[PDB]
Amino acid sequence: PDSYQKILLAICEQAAETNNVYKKHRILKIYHLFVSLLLKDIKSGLGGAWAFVLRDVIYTLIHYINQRPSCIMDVSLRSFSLCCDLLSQVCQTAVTYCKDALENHLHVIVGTLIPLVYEQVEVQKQVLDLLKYLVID
Repeated sequence: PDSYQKILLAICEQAAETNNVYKKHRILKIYHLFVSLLLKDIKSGLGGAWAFVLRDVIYTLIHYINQRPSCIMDVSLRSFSLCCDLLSQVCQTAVTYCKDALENHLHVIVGTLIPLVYEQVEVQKQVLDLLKYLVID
């Protein structure tokens, strides 16, 4: 069960050690692929480590969203959109397969998502869609 923690820690270290926008975008794409693969095997669970992996992923995405340059480039916009899509997919999978998964993390997610609406239209649309799924739906 600790293998998932080791891989997540390694990806976090590789993301943090570099500062290039292209390398960061590539690492975020690899992280998105790994998270999607992990969610593709949610029927049987990750050996009892689903809660910790879910918390680590959502907190990593929240931290990535919180820190960002004031000027958004094309690669930065693509990375932000990929992070938002990954967060939305994670939230949908967790809600669908675990009713009480978000009972301890909904507040921080909403608190992070509220300031995001004051941004470019496309990411505003994604943030509103995620908020509607989390609350209205």
